[PDB]
Amino acid sequence: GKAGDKEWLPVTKLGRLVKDMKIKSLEEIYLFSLPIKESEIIDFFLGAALKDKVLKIMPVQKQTQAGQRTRFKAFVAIGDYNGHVGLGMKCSKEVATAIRGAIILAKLSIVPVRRGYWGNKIGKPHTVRCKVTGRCGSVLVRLIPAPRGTGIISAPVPKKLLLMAGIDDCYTSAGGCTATLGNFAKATFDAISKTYSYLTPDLWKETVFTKSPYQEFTDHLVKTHT
RNA sequence: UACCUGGUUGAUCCUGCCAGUAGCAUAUGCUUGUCUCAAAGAUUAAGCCAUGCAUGUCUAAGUACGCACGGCCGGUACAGU
Repeated sequence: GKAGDKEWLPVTKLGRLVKDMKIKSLEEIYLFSLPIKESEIIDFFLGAALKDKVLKIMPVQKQTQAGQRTRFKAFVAIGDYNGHVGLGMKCSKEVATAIRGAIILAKLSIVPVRRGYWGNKIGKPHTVRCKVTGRCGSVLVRLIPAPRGTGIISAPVPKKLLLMAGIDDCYTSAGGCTATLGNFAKATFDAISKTYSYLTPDLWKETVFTKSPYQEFTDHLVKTHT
């Protein structure tokens, strides 16, 4: 060879524990609900199963005395089929740059989904935990559980997101405008997010509590480290 | 298969209709090699009709002098068909 690599040097505390390798799953991060700020952290644990699916590339434009001025705004989905999905929108003066700007922003906003069973257990979840909703500006979706082998029955736009989530079988119902897909996709994304925030009788058992990764590994975060 | 997509603006988010989509049954266009199943003058004029046909029927057992046939030998109630 004659060419090295050097990629990523964290300037963030959370980034430093991952690069020095003390955190070894996303599940640690999420349990303390820490901010994520660097898009390499997510792409280190994953990035070996993340795909992108560019939904729309939509023009928008404002008005000035010299005429039109046009910016391109594109939406880009991201997700592995193991239950982590995310979504981002971004705009720029040119097309390709806006797409690549959206793939970064989408990595940042990745969240987990909680899957469950129709009513009888047989191992390996296949549907949504419970009947949930999510609204974004008078578009809404109502993800309703479904038995095995019925597939995802939805419009083409949410059929992307739910498929990327790894949710196998679902029924949906929409209300209001859905031709303004920027709302429609965010409303789907809203619905899948709420799954872990829905309290179920399962979760009534008490959580132990444990000290933060920041707390326990603080001796490695002070030597010269950020 | 518990589903949507295009269109009011310089641009955005709504309200709302229009158009797109699929099945079903009537008509119609164009095209048609083999097999099984088969709906068919209802929609309008319960308007009008040539011609042909669509309800007849006898057992040992209601009535046989058909001069019909037959008999064989006829008639005494009197054969058989």
